[PDB]
This record gives sequence, structure tokens and C-alpha cells, in this order.
Amino acid sequence: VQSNSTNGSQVFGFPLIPGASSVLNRTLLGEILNYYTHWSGSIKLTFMFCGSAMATGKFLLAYSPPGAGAPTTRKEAMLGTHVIWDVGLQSSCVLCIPWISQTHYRYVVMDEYTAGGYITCWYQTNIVVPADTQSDCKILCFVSACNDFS
Amino acid sequence: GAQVSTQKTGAHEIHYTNMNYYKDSASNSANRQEFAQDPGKFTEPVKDIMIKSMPALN
Amino acid sequence: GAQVSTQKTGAHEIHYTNMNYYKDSASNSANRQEFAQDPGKFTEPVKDIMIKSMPALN
Amino acid sequence: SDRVRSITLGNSTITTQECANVVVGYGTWPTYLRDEEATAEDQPTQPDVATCRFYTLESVMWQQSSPGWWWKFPDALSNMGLFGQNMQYHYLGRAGYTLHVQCNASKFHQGCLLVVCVPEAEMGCATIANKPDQKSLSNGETANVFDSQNTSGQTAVQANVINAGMGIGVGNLTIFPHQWINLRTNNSATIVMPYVNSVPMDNMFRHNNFTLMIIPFAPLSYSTGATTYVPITVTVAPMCAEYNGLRLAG
Amino acid sequence: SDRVRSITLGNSTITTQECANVVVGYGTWPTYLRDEEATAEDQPTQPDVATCRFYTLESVMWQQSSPGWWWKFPDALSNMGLFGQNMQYHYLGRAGYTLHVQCNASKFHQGCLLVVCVPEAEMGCATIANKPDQKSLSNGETANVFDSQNTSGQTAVQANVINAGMGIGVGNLTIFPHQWINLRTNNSATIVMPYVNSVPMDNMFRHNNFTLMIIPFAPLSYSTGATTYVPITVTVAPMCAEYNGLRLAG
Amino acid sequence: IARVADTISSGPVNSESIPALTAAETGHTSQVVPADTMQTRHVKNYHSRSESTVENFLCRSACVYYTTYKNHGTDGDNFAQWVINTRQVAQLRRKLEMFTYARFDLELTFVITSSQEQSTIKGQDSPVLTHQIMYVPPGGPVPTKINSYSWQTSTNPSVFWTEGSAPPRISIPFISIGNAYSMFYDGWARFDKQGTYGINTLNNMGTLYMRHVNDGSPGPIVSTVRIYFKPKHVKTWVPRPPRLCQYQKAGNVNFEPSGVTEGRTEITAMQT
Amino acid sequence: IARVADTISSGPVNSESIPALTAAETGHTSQVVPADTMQTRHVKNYHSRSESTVENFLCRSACVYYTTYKNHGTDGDNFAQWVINTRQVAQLRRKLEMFTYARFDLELTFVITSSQEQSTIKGQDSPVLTHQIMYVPPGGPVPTKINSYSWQTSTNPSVFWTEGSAPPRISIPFISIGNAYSMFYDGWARFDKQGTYGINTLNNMGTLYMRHVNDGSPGPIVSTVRIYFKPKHVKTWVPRPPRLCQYQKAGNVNFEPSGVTEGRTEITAMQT
Ligand SMILES: CCCCCCCCCCCCCCCC(=O)O
Ligand SMILES: CCCCCCCCCCCCCCCC(=O)O
Repeated sequence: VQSNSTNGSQVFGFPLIPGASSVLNRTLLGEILNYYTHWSGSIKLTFMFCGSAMATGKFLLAYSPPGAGAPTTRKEAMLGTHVIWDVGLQSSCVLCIPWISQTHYRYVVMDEYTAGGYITCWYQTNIVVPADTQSDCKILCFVSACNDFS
Repeated sequence: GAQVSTQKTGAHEIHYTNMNYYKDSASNSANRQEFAQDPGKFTEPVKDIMIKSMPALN
Repeated sequence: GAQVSTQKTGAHEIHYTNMNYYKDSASNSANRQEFAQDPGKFTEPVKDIMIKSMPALN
Repeated sequence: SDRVRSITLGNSTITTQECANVVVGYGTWPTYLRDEEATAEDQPTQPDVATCRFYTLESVMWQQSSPGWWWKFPDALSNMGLFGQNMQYHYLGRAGYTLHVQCNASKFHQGCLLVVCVPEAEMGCATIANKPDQKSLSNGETANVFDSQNTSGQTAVQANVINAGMGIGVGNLTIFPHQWINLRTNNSATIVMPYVNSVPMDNMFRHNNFTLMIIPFAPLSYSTGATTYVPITVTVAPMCAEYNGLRLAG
Repeated sequence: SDRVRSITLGNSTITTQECANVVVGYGTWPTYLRDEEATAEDQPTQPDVATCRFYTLESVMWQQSSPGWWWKFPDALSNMGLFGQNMQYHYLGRAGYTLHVQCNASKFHQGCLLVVCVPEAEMGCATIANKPDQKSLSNGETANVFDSQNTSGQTAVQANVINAGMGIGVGNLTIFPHQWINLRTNNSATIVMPYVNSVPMDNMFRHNNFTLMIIPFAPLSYSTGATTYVPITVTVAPMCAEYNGLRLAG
Repeated sequence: IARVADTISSGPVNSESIPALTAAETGHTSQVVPADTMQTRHVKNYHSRSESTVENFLCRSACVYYTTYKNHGTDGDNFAQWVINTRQVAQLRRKLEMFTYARFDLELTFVITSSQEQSTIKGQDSPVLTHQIMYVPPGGPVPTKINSYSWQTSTNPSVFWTEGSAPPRISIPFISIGNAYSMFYDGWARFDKQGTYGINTLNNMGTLYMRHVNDGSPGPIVSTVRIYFKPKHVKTWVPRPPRLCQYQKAGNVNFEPSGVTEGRTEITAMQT
Repeated sequence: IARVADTISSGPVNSESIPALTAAETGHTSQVVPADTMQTRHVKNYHSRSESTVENFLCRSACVYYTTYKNHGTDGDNFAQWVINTRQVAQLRRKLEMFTYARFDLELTFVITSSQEQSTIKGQDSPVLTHQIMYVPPGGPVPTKINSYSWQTSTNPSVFWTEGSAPPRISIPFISIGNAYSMFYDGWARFDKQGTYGINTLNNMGTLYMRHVNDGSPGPIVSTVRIYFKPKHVKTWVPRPPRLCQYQKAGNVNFEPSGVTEGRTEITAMQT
């Protein structure tokens, strides 16, 4: 992430496919799911800011259910399920992805019927730092299952 | 001297019997069951208890 | 722990036993029985009840 | 007497003086989902009167030679005001439907049509090694027309009436909830169709819960000098609509 | 501590770590209309979570020389998803609003803005014998900008900041519900605004219940090498929305 | 129990009741019974309706599919595979398609047979063959060769069987994603409706793989495996009209237009 | 039972509670559920977690190893032998290595098959073969020949089996020296650290020996035996990260450096 000259830029994104996507398939949740064919339940994503203490900023964490493609702008992303993450004293923020499906279970494998939807992140505000501070910084993302999961 | 227990069934719509034929417990079939879970030892291994609704720090 | 039920017999001229040997209900033999019928959902799906002896209209 | 009925939903009322008793699903009146039978966790949207009102589909003319007409519902109502907008903005949704089919004529006219609502009315293609086109299956409120003879084309629907578009006898469609409009008996028919599926809620663009078919078993016939323009019109209202999965609109 | 708050509405949550206590109307929390205070007879539509969720307006950059910005609400949200569609399809409607204004900066930056919500903020025209243009008054989510000096034009708004666009001292705007964002104190401010009018419900296109104004009383200032891009962003959610008079959409 | 309705004696009638007339247009059947049209005697009808129950109709083991494999071949290509698909078989498909939705457990039986291929080899006396049937769920490792590690089967269920024993048998519990299996699907896989259309969009039930577990012998052998399906504990919903057209494809409902009945000389003819 | 947590309805919230923020640095997961982030409906979730139990994960019979032997050979060298080693098989090893320690009973199944070798001999008709599988614990007498007295088996357990019968089966109780089997061993066999390093220092589980118990016949035969392992009553401790590198050796954990995931065009790309 960095200081931007423009508003609403995209930070990251990927489809919600825990058993296939390169983002999740080898994470612990993915590794367990790779031994199952079908799965169900809600998921948590934790984002930990690892920049300097003198750095502040805000982010949009959002989930967009299928029936439309991934958002192409913050304006569209914000219309889904979302959390505004205020980077301050607490370093971590959690985005909970609710269970939304026409089914009770989804396929572990990529499948068109049990489409995952999309997870994206957009800047809400700029990353603002004082003089003699590096504006370039990193964020770590962690993933785990919710209590409602099988 | 068989025991009687239940079969796994689907939720939100039955017994079977089980006799042991051997003198060694190693001969018994697998102990498949619902058991119990206690994930806290791996998900919350923390001395000072955190409250879900509260700030983690202070 | 077997259950005891009846055999189908001819009308207008007997028990058998049934023990389950598996831990999974999917292993049980078919649920063949007389059950019950309720054809009205397909033969009379009508809000306003018709009387057999009466004119259908008025 | 029992020939007269009135239905009020939302901001619309249909009053009929010559009608059949109302046919109701498989004996099930439409309701909202229970906590016992649920998937999606988010609190659902319930537009209530905003979408549960009646909408009228494009009328068609009944010719003495007409083979019949059909509509697919989730697609038919995709542009119908707020019902339309709520499905355009959601991943999942559910609704039952009230289908009221009308066709008046003079006492001197004769003919008879089957009004039937068929779930999962998957269509066969006229070309065997192919699949039907989207426009051959549904045109929103514009009815598709059945063929009197075997039809053709690479993406055409095998619309010959006798097989009801799906390879079954047309005469056996009476299994499905249905009612008839016999011009000497009534002017309209009413069918109440609850949501029916393998799942509690579904995507309203990928799947058509049911198709309405209007089939003239007895063709329209009249003497000369009698009115020649005899329309058939269809009016429908969703019930207990629920939506989940609010998202960027499709 | 009391510096941290979290607001959840519909399918959206805003969490803030450095904020002011929430300002609430004139002590009134937004509610739905009572039977005692009603006009329209039709059963109202209550979209609930479909429209009561948060929406984000176009962000602006705060320059050390900026005179300030404003938005009119019913107009600002006219294209905001289903809130937008429900007003496009109804004659009457009512809603309260939660306004959360954000602007973060480093501890080394200084400046301070007034965040104020003003009811019936009728605008004066720059040309005295004239009326302002529609686009000079509102650009949906795009903020209008106040002028540092006296402005001009036949349909221009007299946007000079010192008169707040209406001929009053800018320093007296504090009567209206307001909160400040002082960069050394907080990153965001929250105002809850109940519906306020002479009538229980109104037309959401002809009238703007209130205007949000963001005014830098103390301009942004910083040392060299410090971040130069410091945005201000506004996020709003309607509450207890009600609609009456379903009609052909405008 | 499930006894057919009996018959009540009925004498002469002269009244305003009209059981004979109705309005078919209303969408319900007439409830008229013989006691309403002619004079009757009492009949204690002891007949039952047990064979008409859904469970009895469906619980028979039908051949669904069969394929072959050999004990010799090129580069390890000696195994058969089959995508689970219950629509490749005309009789079973027809019965299953009578209900729009169904929920059931499935019992499988396999029948494995083999024969000799024409050969010039003397000394073909061979040991009894053993066969391996393995099920690979969607996304599992796939065999590419008969000696591939993919056959280790650490988790995937499989069955090993020796010829001469009773045919293999196994129970599969209901496995749908939804609460019932759909027989029909009036829809598309994708939101833009650009994928396939119809029932095959839901068919993601895995594949069976089959091979010999002996090594090769000079005498060539060809084996055939027939897979049988017997639904159990079957609950069904929403009956449909039986098909009149013959099936063309397993992946869809395309059809050849077909008449509704065999014809005859006239409407009053007795010779049909 | 083992039911998944259900969902509690949740209305609008405006308060000082902050379930959305935490401190990952503290080493515990967030306990946030959907009721804390969005408005929810009540959901009576009836799903269970039975297949996730350790017992179900592991109790499948995996092929671990196979080898061969012939009915002809030189100087009695017609038997197979195998050192017990569960690390020679990629799929089973991977599953077992997920837990650092485990305690379980082991059920074994053997699958024995055979085939003919190319020969010029006519008159190869032969009687059914019987096989002997013998287990020799560390330090026992060892077969050197198929006709050695070492096969008398007065104490060592063994199984005799005739082709055509159901495959052999036997139960082995937990046998460790310690209170659990170790999957990993960060240490050395010797105090001077001059022996081997790693898990193989603990592998002293004995050897299986296998042979035909018929006499030889002119027609040459080659036999293959597959050994299957099914852990039961399994209790495990201290889970570990699954391996990403492919296994190289059965005796150690040497590995080829491997990336953590398949790549993609960009961080915002949907096509992974
Ligand atoms: C090798 C032994 C295990 C065999 C496992 C095979 C399981 C295949 C799935 C069978 C159920 C198919 C149900 C389809 C019904 C339908 O969609 O209409
Ligand atoms: C011939 C019949 C008797 C067969 C006896 C074979 C016994 C071999 C030992 C099996 C247990 C091996 C457990 C290893 C587990 C581990 O160390 O991780």
C-alpha cells in the first residue's frame, strides 16, 4: 500500500474460491478443504497493518456476492457487504464473510453453479505520514474458519 | 451382551446393535462418533482473557 | 436389540425380526410399507371447497 | 355467487365476475422462509407491497389457427418495476406468484384453452445436437409462440405443440396446477403458485422456477359478423418476496 | 475508550478509532411515522436493510487553500442503489440519515473543519435578479465548492464562504447539529439527522431536507516532506426509510 | 393400512343432487364413485395399494452403465473410467424423470465378467483375476496409467474384488448440495447465460475408475463391468408427465417430435 | 452432538463495542461472527462436523507398499521382504504427518494377486497357490531361503492364505516404546550425534517376509502383494503445517525448495 495522488484506488482482490484459488488453496483452511469435496460456512479475514506508528489511513474491505462481476470502482464495491477499517491504535481489523449461497454446501473445487462472489479492497482515504516517514508500507492478511463451518 | 446405540441420521427430517467377538480391544471396529471439540487450546492460547466486544489493547 | 414387525400377507384368508448391523442409516434396507396416501393435493387443489353432490358452479 | 371473486394485493385489485374456483399449488399457500429452513445468514429484504402488487404482461391475439403461447416467470418480470429492481440488485431471491389469465368473448364464440403452470420446464432444442437460444426461450413479457408443426433451426426450441416443448404429451400437462378457460363457462382462471425448488432461495436470472403455458385445445371459432379480435391477457403478482445477498446490480 | 466507536447498519459497518461523541439531531433519534401523524393512506413500503445501509460519496482533496464543500442529501443519494430506486419509484418518502465524515492525517498536520448539517439550506443567487441553476446547487455525489471570494454568473450560487451561501455569518452555523474535525483531536465526526419538515413525508426530488457543509476554519498546514494528499470522505446511511405513492418511475 | 376404498350399497335416487355434473374447468377431478351413478351392492374390497408406493416402484437394481478394459494395452492405458451419469440409460432415466425432485440413498451393485481375446498364444493358463474399482470425487487426483500412484487410494473409497465371489455391493447416502436431486433444471450455469443450459449444469458427481490389480499375462483378456443402481428410502415431489419422445442425449432433453398415440381407422372403430 | 454453531438474529448497532478490531499480534484468533458485522436473521443450522473428526479422517485402508516374488529362482531366493516403513507412500505419509504425535491401533489388509510369465512351456495347468506372510520382529531368526527352518514360525505370527478367498486381514494393537508414535524426531540416535539424524532413528518395527508355500511348477509365476494400512481408535496431538514440497526420501525430510502458491497476473486479478 502507499500514499496515493488519487482517491478510490484498488488495493487488492480475488474470487471467493477456498478450494481452488491461488490465494486460499494452500492456506490452512485450503489445505484442509482440499481433502473434502463439499464445504460450508462463514469465513474470517484479518488484516494487520505493519507500517510505522506515525502512519494512519482508512480502507474499504468488501464482499460482492455473484450475479455481477467484480467491482471496478470503490463506488461499486461499497454496495456489497463491507467494513470500513480505520487504522489507528488497534492494528487489526476483521472482515467477516457471511454465508450466502443458494445451497447448503458449496463445491471445494471451482464450479460455475456454486459461484463464490468476489472479495476486494479499496482505499477509503490516503495513507498519510509526516515528513521523514516512509509512506510505502505493507499489510498482512490472515484467514480462518468461523464457528459455523463444516 | 451386545450394546445398543444409534445410527447417524440426517438432521431435521434409529438403533443398531454391536457385539464384540474378540478378547482384545484392538479387535474392535473404529470408534467413529461425534465426540466433542475444544479449539480454544489452539485458537485462544492466552493467559489474559480477551473479550470479543472489547479492544484487544489496554 | 432387533425390532419385530409384520410380514405382508394376503387379506381375508405373521411376524419377522429386523436387526440393524451398521452405524450408518444409509446401510438399512428399503423402507417398504403401506405408508399413507393424500391425493387431494393433486386432485383437489382448490381454495373453495366443492361438494360432490352439488353443482360446481354457483 | 361462487362465480364472482376479488383479489387485492398491494395497490392493485382484480375483480372478476365469471371465473373458476382458485387453484392453489399443491395445496400450499405461499409463505416466507422459516428459521428452520434457511441458508443465507443476512437479514432478508421484504419489500412487501412494493413488489407484491399485480403486473400485466403483453397481451396476445387469439387466432382460430393459433398453436399457443408461453412465458418464463423470473425472466418475464425482470423489468417489472421494483420487482425487477430487487432481483437486479440481489444474488438470491424467492417469491410465490398469483397468475390470473383473462379472455372474454361473446356467448356466441366458442373455444377452450388450458392454462397451466409448469415447474422446471426445461426446453428441448429443434436441432438435436444443439442448445436453444436465450431469446428462443424467453422474451420478457412478450410471449413465445408454439408451433403447429415440427420446427427447425440450430438454436430453435422444438416448439411443436403436441410435445409441449419438452417431449411429453401435451394432453398430460394436467398433472401440473392448471385451470381451463372455456368460453362458454368463464372469462378467467386463477392459479396460485408457491415457490418450488430443491433449495430455499435461488438466483433469479439463472433459473426459471416455472413456465406458464396457454394452449388452445379447442380453437377459437365464430360465425361471420361476430367480433374477430379476441385477446388473451395475463396479469401476475409475486407474493412474500424475499431477497438476500445485496450486491452491485446485474 | 470513548474515543472508539462502531456503527452497523444493514450490510455495512463503520469502525472508527479516533472520534467525537455522536451528535444526535435535536435530541431526537430517527423513527417511523405513527398512526397519529399520518397523511397518505396506502400501506407504506419499508425496505429496511435494503436501503438503510451505508453509501460513500465522492471524496475530495483538502488543499491548504480550499474554501470548503457541500452536498444536498435527497439529491446526493438519488443514484445510490436501492435507496435511489425507491425514491425514483415513489411520490412520497421519508428517511433520517447517519452522516459520518472522515479525514485522517498525521500528527504533524494541522487544520480544522466544521461538519454541519443544515435543514432548508435555501441558496441565494450570485446575480441578484436571478435564480441558481440546478447543477450549481447539486451534483449528486460530487461536492459543490464554496468560493473564497465573491462569485458571479447569472445562474451561479453566491458561494462566497463567509456568507455560507445564504447571507448569514458562517461563524453562526453552529446552531445546526454539527461536529468538528480537528486534526489534532480526531479523524472522524458523526451526526445523526432525523427527518425534519413541515409535513410528515415529502417528494424526494423537489425538496432537499438538508445540506451538508464542510468548512475549513483553520486551513490545512504542514511542513515540507509531509504527505501532501489529504482527502476528505463522506459516508451516509438512510434510516427508517418509508415510501408511499408507488408510481411510474421518474 | 393402504386398502382400496370399498363399495357402499346404493338404491334408487330421485333428487336435486347432481353428482353427475361438474366443471372440469375448475382444475380438480370429480369424486364420483359407482354408488352415485348406478345401483350397487356392498363390496368388501380387500385389495391393497402396496405396489403403487413410490418406494416399491423405484427400488430395483437397474443396469445403468457398462464399460470395458483390457489386461494389455499401450503405455499403461488399461483402465476404464465413467462419469457418473444416470441419464445414459433409457429405462431408469424414464422412471426417475417422473418426479421433478427426489431425495434418496443409493445402493450400488457391480457385476464383473470377462472373456478371452483371440490369440495365437499357447500356455494361457492364468490365476484368478482381481479387480479394483475406485471412486474419485470431483477435484481428486486422477489415474493416467494403471500403475499410477493415483491408485494408492489413501482416502478415496474403493473396492477390491476377486472373480468367483459374490458381485460387489455398497451403500451411498444421499449427497446433494441442495435438499433433493433435481431431475430437471430450467436454467443456466452462468449469470450471463453463456454456459450450458439444462440439467447437465448440476452434474458434478465424480468419476469411477476401474482396472485389474494383477499384472499382465501373455494371454489377452477383456473385461466388462456393469454398474447397477437401486435407490432406497425414496421421497419424491412434483410428479411430471412421462416422456413420449425417445431420448437422444444424456446431457439434455432434446427430442424428436412424436405423436400422442397410435392411430386407427375411425373414432368409432374397435380395432385399435 | 457435533453441530455447527447456529446464527443469532442481529439488528442495528451503534455503540462503543468494537468486535471489528483486534490485535493479531497477540496470537489468538478473532471470535467475530456475522452477527457482529451485518444484520442477520436467525438460522437454525442443522449441519454436523462428523467427517472432520480425526478418526474419520484417518480410518481408510491406504496402500502402503507392494512387492513381488516368483515361484522359480536361484538357490531358494524366492521370497520378498519388506521393512515396515510408512513413509514410502506419499499419500498416507502426508496425512499422518499432520500430527506430531499419535496413538493408534492398526488394522492391516493384504491384497494378493498373481500373473503368468512369458514361457515356452506347454502343460502349465497348475493347482491353486497358497501364500505365507510372516512377521519377524527385530532380532528374530531371518529367512535366507524359502525352504529355511526360519519359516517354521513357532512363535512369530504369520498368515497362510489361498487364492480365491477373501483378502487376508489382521489387527495390530498400538506398539510403541513411548506413549505415542512420533512422526518427527529432531534429534540423533547417538549421544555424540554421530549416527543418523531425524525420524529414521526410531524406526525399529520389524520386517515382513513373504513366499509361496506350494512347491515349484514348470510354468513360471510372478506374484505381487499389496499391503494396506487402516489406523483405528486414533488419538492425535500437536497438529503441524501440511508439506508443500514433494517427498524425496522415506528416511528423512529432505526437500526441494518450493513456492507457496501458483502465481497470477496481478494482485487484483480474478483469474487465478
Ligand atoms: C468405489 C466404491 C465407491 C463408489 C462411490 C460412487 C458414488 C457416485 C455418486 C452416486 C449418486 C448419484 C446421484 C445422481 C442423482 C441425480 O442427480 O438425479
Ligand atoms: C504376518 C501377520 C502379522 C503382521 C504384523 C506386522 C506388524 C508391523 C508393525 C505395524 C505398526 C507400525 C506403526 C508405525 C507408526 C509410526 O511410527 O509413525
